[PDB]
Amino acid sequence: FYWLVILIVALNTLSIASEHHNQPLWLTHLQDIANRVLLSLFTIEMLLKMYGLGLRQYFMSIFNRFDCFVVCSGILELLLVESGAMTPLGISVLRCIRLLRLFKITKYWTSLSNLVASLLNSIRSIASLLLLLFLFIIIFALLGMQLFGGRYDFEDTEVRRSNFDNFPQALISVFQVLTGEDWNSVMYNGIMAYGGPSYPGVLVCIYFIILFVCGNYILLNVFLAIAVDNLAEAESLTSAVNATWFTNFILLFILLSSAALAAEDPIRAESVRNQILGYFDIAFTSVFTVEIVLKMTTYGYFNILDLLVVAVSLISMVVKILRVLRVLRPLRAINRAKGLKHVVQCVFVAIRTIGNIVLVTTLLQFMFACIGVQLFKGKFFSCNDLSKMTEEECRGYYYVYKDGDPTQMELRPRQWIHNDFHFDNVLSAMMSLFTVSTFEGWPQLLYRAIDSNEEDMGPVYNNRVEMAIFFIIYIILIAFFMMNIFVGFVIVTFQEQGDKNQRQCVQYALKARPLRCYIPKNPYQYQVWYVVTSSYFEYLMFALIMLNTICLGMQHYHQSEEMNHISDILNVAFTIIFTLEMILKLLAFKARGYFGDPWNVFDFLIVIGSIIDVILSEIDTFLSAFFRLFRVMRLIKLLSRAEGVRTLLWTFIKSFQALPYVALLIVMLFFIYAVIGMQMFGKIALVDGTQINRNNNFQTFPQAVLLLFRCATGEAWQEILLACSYGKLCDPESDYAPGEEYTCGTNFAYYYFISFYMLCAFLIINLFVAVIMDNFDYLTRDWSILGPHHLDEFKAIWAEYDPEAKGRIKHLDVVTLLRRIQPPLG
Amino acid sequence: VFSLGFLIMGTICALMAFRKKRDYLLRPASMFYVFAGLCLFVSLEVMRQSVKRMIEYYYSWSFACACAAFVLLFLGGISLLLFSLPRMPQNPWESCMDAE
Amino acid sequence: VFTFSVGQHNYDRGPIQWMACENKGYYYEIPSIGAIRINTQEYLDVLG
Amino acid sequence: MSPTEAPKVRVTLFCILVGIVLAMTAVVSDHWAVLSPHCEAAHFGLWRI
Amino acid sequence: ACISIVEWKPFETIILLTIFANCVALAVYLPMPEDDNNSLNLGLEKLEYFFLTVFSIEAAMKIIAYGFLFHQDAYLRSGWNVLDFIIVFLGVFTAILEQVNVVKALRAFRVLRPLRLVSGVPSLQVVLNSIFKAMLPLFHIALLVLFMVIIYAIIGLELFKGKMHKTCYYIGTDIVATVENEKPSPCARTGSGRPCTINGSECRGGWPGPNHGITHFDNFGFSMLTVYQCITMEGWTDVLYWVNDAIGNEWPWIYFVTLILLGSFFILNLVLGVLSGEFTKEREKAKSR
Ligand SMILES: CCCCCCCCCCCCCCCCCC(=O)OC[C@H](COP(=O)([O-])OCC[N+](C)(C)C)OC(=O)CCCCCCCCCCCCCCCCC
Ligand SMILES: CCCCCCCCCCCCCCCCCC(=O)OC[C@H](COP(=O)(O)OCCN)OC(=O)CCCCCCCCCCCCCCCCC
Ligand SMILES: CCCCCCCCCCCCCCCCCC(=O)OC[C@H](COP(=O)(O)OCCN)OC(=O)CCCCCCCCCCCCCCCCC
Ligand SMILES: CCCCCCCCCCCCCCCCCC(=O)OC[C@H](COP(=O)(O)OCCN)OC(=O)CCCCCCCCCCCCCCCCC
Ligand SMILES: CCOC(=O)C1=C(COCCN)NC(C)=C(C(=O)OC)[C@@H]1c1ccccc1Cl
Ligand SMILES: [Ca+2]
Repeated sequence: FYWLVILIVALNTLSIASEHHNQPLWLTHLQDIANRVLLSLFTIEMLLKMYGLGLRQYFMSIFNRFDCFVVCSGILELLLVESGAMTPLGISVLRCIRLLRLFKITKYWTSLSNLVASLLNSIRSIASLLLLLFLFIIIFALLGMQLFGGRYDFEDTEVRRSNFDNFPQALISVFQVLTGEDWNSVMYNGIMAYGGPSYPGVLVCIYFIILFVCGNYILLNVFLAIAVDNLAEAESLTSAVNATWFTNFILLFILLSSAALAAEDPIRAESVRNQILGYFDIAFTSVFTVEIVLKMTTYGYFNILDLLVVAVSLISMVVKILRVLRVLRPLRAINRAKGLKHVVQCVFVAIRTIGNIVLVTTLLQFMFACIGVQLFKGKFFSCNDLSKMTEEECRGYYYVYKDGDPTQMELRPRQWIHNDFHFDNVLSAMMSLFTVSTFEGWPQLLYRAIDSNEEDMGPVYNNRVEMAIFFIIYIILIAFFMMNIFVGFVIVTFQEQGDKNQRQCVQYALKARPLRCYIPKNPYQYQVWYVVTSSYFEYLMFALIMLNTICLGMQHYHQSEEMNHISDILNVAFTIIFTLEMILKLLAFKARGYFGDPWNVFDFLIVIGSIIDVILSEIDTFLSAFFRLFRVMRLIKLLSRAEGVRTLLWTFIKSFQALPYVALLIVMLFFIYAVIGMQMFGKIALVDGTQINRNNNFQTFPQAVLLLFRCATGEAWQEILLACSYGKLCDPESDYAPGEEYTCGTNFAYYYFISFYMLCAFLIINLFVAVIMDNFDYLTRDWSILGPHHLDEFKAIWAEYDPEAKGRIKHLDVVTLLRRIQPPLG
Repeated sequence: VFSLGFLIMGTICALMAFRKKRDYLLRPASMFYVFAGLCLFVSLEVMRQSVKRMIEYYYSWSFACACAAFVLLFLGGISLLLFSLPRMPQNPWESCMDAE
Repeated sequence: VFTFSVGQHNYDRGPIQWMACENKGYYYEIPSIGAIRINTQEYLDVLG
Repeated sequence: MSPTEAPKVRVTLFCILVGIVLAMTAVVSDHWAVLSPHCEAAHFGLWRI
Repeated sequence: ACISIVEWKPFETIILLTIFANCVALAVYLPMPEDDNNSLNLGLEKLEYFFLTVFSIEAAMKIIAYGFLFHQDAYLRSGWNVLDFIIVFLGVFTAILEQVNVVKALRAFRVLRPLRLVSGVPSLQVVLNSIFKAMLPLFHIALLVLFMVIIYAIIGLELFKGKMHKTCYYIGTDIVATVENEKPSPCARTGSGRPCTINGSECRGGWPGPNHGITHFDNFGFSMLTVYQCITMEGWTDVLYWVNDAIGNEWPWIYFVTLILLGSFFILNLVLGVLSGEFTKEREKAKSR
C-alpha cells in the first residue's frame, strides 16, 4: 500500500507539470479529470487509514495535521469554481494551493523530512539578527526616499524603474543594491539626480558604498552563523616504462598536443597555420600511438581512456562532434600525475554526499517553477511600441523618436515579441528562475512580471507590484539560504576528513632554527649601522613613503604648466632619497648581510627600476609608460612594518601554494570549455550592439578564455547565452553556403553555459573551503593560551644576543634574558 | 646600449658568486638580467612605433631574435631570483632569513 | 472641459476623469510622444 | 652550495646565456623590419636601416 | 525624582509602540519633486509635533529622575540613552528651525528614529553588540583592501589618465553616433584603439566620458570610484572594454583580470576565513557554558 501512494503522488506532479500555454483541449480535460480522480483517492485513503489508525493517534503526527488541509482545500477549490468565482487573483490561490500536494515528497524522502527540521531551528536561533537585517533595510529605504525620492525627474524618455518614489519601490531598490545586481546604474541615476560628476553630486556615492558594504557584511554575519553554528550541531544530532625522464617527456608531450588544439583558427579552416598544425597533430598522434601499443603487452579506466582517445585522433585527418570529442587530451595527464588523480578522486568523493542537498533544491526549484507558470503564463508577450496591447493590433509601422525629440523620427515595423526568459512551460520557468538565482538580469524579469496584465496582452505599467514578493521570496530561499547549506555540506566533507596545542608546540621547539642579525664590525661601519637600523630611522623612512604616495595621488588631468613641472622634479627628489637610503644600508650591512633579507632585495629592485624610469623620462628633452609603475610599488615596503597584515598574507598565500591541483582543475575546465566553444560558436559575426562583438567573442583562444572568465564572474552570461542560439549571422570570413548566412550558433548553448556556471560555481566553492580548511588552526587561534607568535618572540630575543647562528649562548646572558619573555612561556 | 650594459653588469656578479661562499650574489645578478630584458622589450616597441609612422611592413629575422632573448632573459632572471631566494616558509617555525 | 493626463505617473486620475464627465467634456491619456498627435486632434468629435 | 650546485639553477644560468647571445645578436643584426613603398626594399636595424 | 514612580511601570511598551507609529508616519509619506505636496503629506507634518512632544516628555521625565546634573554621569552611560537624546534633540531643533525661518537636508535625520526600536528591545541590543565585536578581527583585512584599492587607483591614474575623452560624433554635429543597443564608447583615430565605423561619423575630443562622465581615471577620486566598482565585480567588463577602445586590446586586460583575482576573489577568501574562524571560536567557547 505504501508503494501505491507514490504511484498517485507522482502521477499528480506530472499532471500539474504538464500544464503550459496554449495547451490542447484534451490536456485541460485530462488534467481536471486527473485532479478529481486523485482528490477522491486522497480523501478516501486518508479516511481509510483514519479508521485504520483511529481519530486520536492519526492527529498525532505532524504530517497529517497537514493532510486534512489538502483534503479540505481540494474539494473547496472544486466547489469555488462551481460558484460566481472570477479573475486570476483568487484563481491563482486555488491552483497554487493545489501544489501543496508536492510537499508530500519532502515528508517522503525521510531524510529530507528532518533536513527541514534542522533548517527551521537554524532560523529560530537567529531570528533576532534576521530582524536587525530587516531594520537595516528599512532605514536605508527611508533614507533613500529622503535623498532620491522625487528627484528622478530627468527630462528624457529613458525609463528608470529602480527609483525611490514610494515605500515598496524604495524597498525593491535597496534589495537590488544589496543583491549587488546593477547597483552601479542606480548609483548613476542618483549622481545625475543631483548635479552630475561635480563636487556636491558625487557624494551621493557614499549612500551606495555604505549600503553595499555594511549590508553585505550583515548578510555574511546572518548566513554564516547558520552554516557554522547550526550545522555543527546536526553533527552531534546524527553522531549520537618506469623510466623517470621518459614519462616526464610524455607529460611534456601531452602539453604540446593540447597546446596544438588551442591555437587553431575556427573561422578559416583552410589556414596555412592550421595546415602546419595538422601535420604536427599526426606526428604527436603517431608518438602517442607507438608508446601505448607497447603498453598493452605487459598486461591484458585511465589505461583505457587514452585507448578511446587516440582512436578518434588517428581516424580524423560525425565530423564536428568527433573533432569536438578530441578534447580528451588534457584528460590523460590525470594518471601520469600523482597529485592530479589524487585531487580528482578526492572530489568525486564530495559529490555523492552533497547529492542529497542537490536533489532537494532541484525539487524546490521545480515547485517554484510551477507556481510561476500558474502566475505568469502567457503574460510575457509585448509589442514593439507599448501602445498596442494585443497581437492583432501590433501590426504595421510606427515611429521611434531619437533621443526623445519629436522632430527627429524614424519608421520601424511593429512586432509582437516574446520575452527571452518566460514562464510558459515548466522547463522555461525553471530556466528563468535559474537565471534569477545567479542574480543576473533579475530586475528585468521583476519589472516585467510587475507589468504582467493578462493571458495574451501586453504590459500595464506598475500593474501588480505585489508580484515582487514571489521574486524576493525565491532569492531569499535559494540564492541566500539553500546556498548557504550547500556550503555547509562541503565543510563537513572537508573539516570531517582532516592536547591539540601540545603536540603543535612540541613540534616547533623540536624543529625550529635560529636567525641571523649581522651585528657589524669596524666602528665606522657600526657607526652608520646604528643610525640606519634605528627605530626612528624606520619611522622617518615610512613617513617619506606616505609622502610619496600623496604626491602620486595629486596628479590629475587637464592641469596647467606648473603641476607637471613640479611633479617630475619631486619624482627625482624621491628617487634620490631612496637611493641614498639604499646605499646607506649597503654600507652598514656590507652587501652580504644586506641581500640575505628578501625585503632588501625587493627594495633594491625598486630602486634600480625607479632610477631607469628617471632616465627614460628625462631623455625626452636631452637629445615606456610601464616603468612609471616602479614608483607606486614603493608602497608595498609598508608591508614589512605591518606584522599582522604580513602574517595574514603569508598564511593564505602559503596555503594557495600547497593546493595547486584544486586550481589545476579550474585551469582544465577553462581550457576544455574554451576549446569547445571555439568550434561551436566561433563563426558568429562580431556586431556592435550584440553581446558577441569585438571585445567579447570566441574567435581566438584568449578571447574565449576571457569570455569564460567573464561568465564565471557572472556579468551578463545569460545575454551571451542568447547571442549563440542558431538565429545568428555567420561572419564573412567563414565559409557558409550562399543564401544561408543566418545559420550560425547552436541551441547546444543552453547546455554549455548552464553546465559551465554550475561547474564553475562548484569548483570555486571547493577551492575556497579547501584553502580555509588548511588554515583552520590559525583562523581559530585563542591568542590567550599559546601560539607560534610567542615562539617567534623567543627566536628574536635569542638572535639578538647571538647574531651569528652558532647555536650556543652563555649562561649569564641566558638567565638574564629570562625576565623578558612573557608569562605564557617564561 | 642600456640593456646590454645591464646584462654586462649582471654577468660579472652572476659569475663572481661562485667562489668564496658568495651564494647570495645570485640575487642582485638575477635582478639585473630582468632589467636588461625589460629595456629590450622597450626597444621592441619604439622601433615598432617608428615602423608605424613610415607600403608594407614586416618583422622578419632580428625581431624574433629580440622577442626570444627578452622573453628568456626576463623569465631567466625571475626564475634565478626565485631559485636563489630560499622558500616561502610553509610551516609555523620556518622563516625567510633562516640559518642555513 | 476636456482633461488630459500626460505621462507615466502613479498619481490618481479619478478626479480629472470626473471633471471631464461632469462638464460635458472628455478625458484623454497621453503617455508618450507617439500618443500626442491622435489625442490632441480627437476633441473635435465631442465638439461636433 | 645548495643554490649554486643544484641542477635547476644551472639550467637557468645557461638558458640565460642563450638570451645573452641573441641579445648581442639583436643589437648588431639589421634584419628585423622591411619597407615596401611601391623594388626598393629596406632592411631595418637599430643602428642603421 | 517624583517621576521615578512612572519609569518602573509598563511605560516601555507604550514607548516602543509609538516608536512603531513614527515608523509608519515615515513610510506612508510620499516624496514629490520641486516643492509639491498632497493632503496626506501635510497631515503627517502635524503628527510630527505629536511624536516630538511624546519623545521629549519621555526623556525630560527620565533625565529628571535617574540622570541629573551629574549625580553619576552613568544614566547616560548606557550607550542607548545617549542615542535617544540625540534622536529627540534633532527633532525639536528641526521642528523649530523651519517655523522660525518662516533644511530638507536636515529632515533626513527622521530616518534614525527606528533605532530606538533596538534601544528599546533588549535582545536586539545583544545581537548588535555581538555583530560589532566580530568586526575587530577584520582590522587587518580592511587595512589591506584599503591599501590595495589605493594602489590600483594610483596605477590606473597613471596608465589611463585622460585617454577616454574622444568619441565619434556625426560630422559637424554634437550628436554622439551609436547603434541600436550600444552605449557610447571611446574612440581612437590614429592609434590602436577602435576606429569608428558608423558611416557619417568622425572621432572628436572634448567628450565627458563613458557613464555621463562618471567612469574614468583622470583624477584620484574618480579613479578610486571606478576601482571600487570593479572590485565589487559589477560592470568590470564595461570598464575593461572602454579602456580597450581607448588605447588598444592587448595590455589593459592585465590590469583588470588581476584586480578581479586579487581584489575580488582573494580578499573575499580572507574575509570568509576570518569570519568563520571567529564564529567557531565563539561556538566552542559557548558549547562549554
Ligand atoms: C598590498 C599588497 C598587494 C598589492 C600589490 C598588487 C598590485 C598589483 C599591481 C598590478 C599592476 C597592473 C599591471 C599593469 C597593467 C598594464 C596596463 C596596460 O597593459 O595598458 C596600459 C599601458 C599602455 O600604454 P600606452 O602608452 O601603450 O598607451 C597608448 C599607446 N601608445 C604607447 C602608442 C601611446 O601599458 C603599458 O604601458 C605597457 C605594459 C607592458 C606590460 C605590463 C605588464 C607588467 C605588469 C605585470 C603584472 C604581473 C601580474 C600581477 C602581479 C601581482 C598581481 C597578482
Ligand atoms: C525532483 C526531480 C529530481 C530529478 C533531478 C535530476 C538532477 C538535476 C540536476 C541538474 C540541475 C538543473 C538545474 C538547471 C536549471 C534547468 C535549466 C533548464 O531546464 O532549461 C531548459 C531550457 C529551456 O529554455 P527555454 O527558454 O524554454 O528555451 C527555448 C528555446 N530552446 O532548454 C535547455 O536546453 C536547457 C538545457 C539544460 C542543461 C542543464 C545542464 C546542467 C548540468 C549540471 C552539471 C554541473 C553541475 C555540477 C554539480 C554542481 C554542484 C554540485
Ligand atoms: C580565483 C578563482 C577564480 C579563477 C582562478 C583561476 C582561473 C584562471 C582563469 C583566468 C582567466 C583570465 C585570463 C584572460 C587572458 C585573456 C587574454 C585577453 O583577453 O587578451 C585579449 C588580447 C586580444 O588579442 P587577440 O586575442 O590576438 O585578438 C584581438 C584582435 N587581434 O589578447 C592579446 O592580444 C595578447 C595575447 C594574450 C595571451 C596571453 C595568455 C592569456 C591566457 C592565458 C592564461 C591561462 C589560460 C589557460 C586557462 C586559464 C584559466 C586558469
Ligand atoms: C578601513 C577599511 C575600509 C576603508 C574605508 C575607508 C574608505 C575611505 C577612502 C576614501 C578616500 C577617497 C578620497 C577622495 C578625495 C581625494 C581628492 C580627490 O578626489 O580629488 C583629486 C585631487 C585633484 O582633483 P581636481 O579637483 O581635479 O583638482 C583641481 C582640478 N583642476 O587631487 C588630490 O588632492 C587627491 C589627493 C589624495 C592623495 C592621497 C593618496 C593616498 C594617501 C594614503 C596613503 C597612506 C594611506 C593612509 C595611511 C593610514 C595607515 C594606518
Ligand atoms: C553550486 C552550484 O550552484 C548552482 O549552479 C546553482 C544555482 C546558482 O546559485 C547561485 C546563487 N547565486 N541556482 C540553482 C537554481 C541551482 C539548482 O537548481 O540546483 C539543481 C544550483 C544551486 C543553488 C543553490 C544551492 C545549491 C545548488 Cl546546486
Ligand atoms: Ca552583474
